Amino acid sequence: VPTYQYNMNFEKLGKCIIINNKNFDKVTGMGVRNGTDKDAEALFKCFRSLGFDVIVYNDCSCAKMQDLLKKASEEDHTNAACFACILLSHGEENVIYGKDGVTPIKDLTAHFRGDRCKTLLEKPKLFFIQACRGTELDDGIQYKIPVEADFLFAYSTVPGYYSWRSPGRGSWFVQALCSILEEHGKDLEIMQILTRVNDRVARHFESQSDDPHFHEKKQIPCVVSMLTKELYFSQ
Amino acid sequence: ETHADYLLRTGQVVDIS
Repeated sequence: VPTYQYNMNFEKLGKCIIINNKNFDKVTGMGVRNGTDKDAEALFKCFRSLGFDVIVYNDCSCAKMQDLLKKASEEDHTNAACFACILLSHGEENVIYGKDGVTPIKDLTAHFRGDRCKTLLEKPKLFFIQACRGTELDDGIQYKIPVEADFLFAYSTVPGYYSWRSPGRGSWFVQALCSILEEHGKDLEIMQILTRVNDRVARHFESQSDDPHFHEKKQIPCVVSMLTKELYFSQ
Repeated sequence: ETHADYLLRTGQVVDIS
């Protein structure tokens, strides 16, 4: 009263995992996510600027993704300030597509509970998810600590909705997120950043297909926070 | 079954703008 920031005084800001799924198996019938490569390239340079050690894995299967995050939580994070994961794929509420079929997000993040990844205790664990969480469209108008503590989920959309994307400019959430980080990534606290992000995708974007049933639609991101302190990317 | 759903469930719908 006051109270404040997460300790950022470490050799490393932290590791960042970017899973970019563009092509899926015929079995699933899901379409190619053209423009996601443009999203991933943008995310790559931004999180690098912040100070993350970015790594991009392409078209992963459910096992790959599961195993990929499992090992991450097994690495030693003592010299890291935080951890970040960016998921780029098709998805359905509570789920993200892999090249295979489908995987519950809960299991991806689960590996970081405070009792399953001790080098990350009392440290922020960030997950940015760019995926659908349903198919609806927004049509328009006018001491001891909780193993579940210190997580942050920045979903590109609200539960049950579709997540928009430009084949040329990339997905809406990503495009907007990278713009705010580029201008304030090292100036505002996470919630301020993710808030300005919500404002852009909400005001500065509006769909536009020839088919009428998807015209002039809108989208609003969903930020889910279990963070216990303010987070800045600049000691 | 509606084609307008085919695209969405297969995530083919895009912003074309």
